[PDB]
Amino acid sequence: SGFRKMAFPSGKVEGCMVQVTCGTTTLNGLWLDDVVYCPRHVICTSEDMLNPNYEDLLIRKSNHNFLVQAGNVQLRVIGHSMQNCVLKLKVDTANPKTPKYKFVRIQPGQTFSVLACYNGSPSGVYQCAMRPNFTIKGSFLNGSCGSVGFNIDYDCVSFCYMHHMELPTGVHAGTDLEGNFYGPFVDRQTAQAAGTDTTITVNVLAWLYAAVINGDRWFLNRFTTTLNDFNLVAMKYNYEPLTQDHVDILGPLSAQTGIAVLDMCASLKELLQNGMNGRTILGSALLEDEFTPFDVVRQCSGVT
Amino acid sequence: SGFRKMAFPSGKVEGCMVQVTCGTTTLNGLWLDDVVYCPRHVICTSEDMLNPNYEDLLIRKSNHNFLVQAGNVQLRVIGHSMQNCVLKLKVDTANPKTPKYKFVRIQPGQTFSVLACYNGSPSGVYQCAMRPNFTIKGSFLNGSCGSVGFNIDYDCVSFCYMHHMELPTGVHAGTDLEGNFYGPFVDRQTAQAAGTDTTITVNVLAWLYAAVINGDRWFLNRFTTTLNDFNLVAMKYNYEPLTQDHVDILGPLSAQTGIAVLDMCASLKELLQNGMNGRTILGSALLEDEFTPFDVVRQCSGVT
Ligand SMILES: CS(=O)(=O)c1ccc(N2CCNCC2)cc1
Ligand SMILES: CS(=O)(=O)c1ccc(N2CCNCC2)cc1
Repeated sequence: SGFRKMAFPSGKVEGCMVQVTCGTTTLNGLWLDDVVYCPRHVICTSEDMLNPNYEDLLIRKSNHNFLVQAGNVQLRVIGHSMQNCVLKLKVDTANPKTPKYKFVRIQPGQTFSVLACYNGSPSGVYQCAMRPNFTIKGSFLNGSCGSVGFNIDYDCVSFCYMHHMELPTGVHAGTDLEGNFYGPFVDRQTAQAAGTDTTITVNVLAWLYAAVINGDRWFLNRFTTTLNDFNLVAMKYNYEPLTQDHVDILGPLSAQTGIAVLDMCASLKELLQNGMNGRTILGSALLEDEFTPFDVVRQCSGVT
Repeated sequence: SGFRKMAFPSGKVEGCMVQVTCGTTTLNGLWLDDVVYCPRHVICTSEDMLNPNYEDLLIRKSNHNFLVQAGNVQLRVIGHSMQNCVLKLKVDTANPKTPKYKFVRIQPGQTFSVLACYNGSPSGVYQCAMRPNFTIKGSFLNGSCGSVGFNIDYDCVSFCYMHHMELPTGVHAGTDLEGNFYGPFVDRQTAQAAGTDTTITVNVLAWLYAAVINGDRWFLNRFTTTLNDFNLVAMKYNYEPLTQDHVDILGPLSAQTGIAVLDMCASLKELLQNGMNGRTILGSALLEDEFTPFDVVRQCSGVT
């Protein structure tokens, strides 16, 4: 028993991290097969970031200007290309530690682990969620660009995020591994304000199910609600609307606990309206939304 | 910027996890050099756990009764011995993935990462603290025994914990890698109640410093206090007493932020007396105590 914010074991991704330097900029790259992926802003100086023309800046770069180092050994760059906001550096050596992998573009509400790196060296691993406004609340200092987000299914790593930017509000923006930003963000140092950071309702309900499974049951009430009634309260509290797809996804947690999804919605509704009253749920004084229903099932069953 | 509960990259420890089976029990082992370390309760049936005599149970076991599997390959056991509450299984093959390592016994308040494993397979990584009552609040299902806690200093892994027990209250107990339990706990299925789970004051202060560095400054007040005055309030709120050693340890955070340690103590004192008033600090509605001052410095500087 016990319920923790857990990240995937990072070993498979650690074997892919490399350091990429272009001029005076050093950031992280992801080495899979004979390609190194990194943010295209590696070619920008701090000055260029204010209004960069990436195609024009890239013309002044040749293969030998991209310095790729894996551990303390240099990789030979034999090609380079820009795909959206990522650069793909073809190297002459396939990464011997390349795991089975996929590139996936996640939806808001989905969680993933981030391996924060500096100079191609992993420093830490944490668990995140793609917010409904397409930002992530990460922990990234200068030099962390190119650090990646991923999920693991047994032995296959699905890479879903690459770190690019920090908005003026301290929240983070990045791309999938095809170089397309999540949300409306651009790799330019300009006014980019995030939209409403709503709460991921289906994730909160999943976490309330985890709480019940782990013994924290004080919040369970004698009420029920409907999807429409619940959603009126959810809109008022800046919670994402709950759909029948979400109810279907919570089905196994409902079955395991014997608590109908709409009953849990009514408990959540009273928690929103009454507050926690100084109490905690799974050691938290607020409603946690960075566990998906899949995460709750995985952690509560022990998927390796 | 941004501040996350971060675990160390788990790769170096993943390469050490093996599956140990003795009779009908399968749990995790840690393979370092030619020794596999695992909880000695691997020799117990669920019935034996009620009142086990480990020396007597171990007499009925031979080297060939301990089945050690690393990946899908079997290791040959050429010796076995009991050291406190851990079994050391000598194998004929040194782990080729053995990192540089130390065995350390941590003090309460110290944090570490746990690589939760099942059947010798890593399922997740999370960050923990040794509580002042010598329990840990982990996430461990049946089959997780033998999962380990560690800290990494560049390339050296300091193993500090091995999971053994879950108390009837759902909190966890375990040993250092010499087999000595943290706290008064024993590897027997009997009434073992934990003492007071007090808050790790020096860790809360470190985290308030992290909050200031990351822009969350609402809680800073116009007051100061003394160690003795602060400690009177800390005792009342079940917080650990703050010592001059703790003040010394917070010195670099005080220097970086320009906020004297005793001033931060006065802010913490008002947070204890007034509460959060529905506000959050670093996305938390309660005062976080599972970041040491060292962790705050490491995360805020980018140590890899
Ligand atoms: C606006 S920001 O803080 O997200 C940001 C600003 C600058 C950069 N650099 C790219 C690498 N070359 C140096 C400049 C990257 C991100
Ligand atoms: C009291 S408890 O839940 O912490 C616990 C109970 C039993 C066990 N087993 C050891 C391995 N063999 C089967 C029994 C381990 C821990």
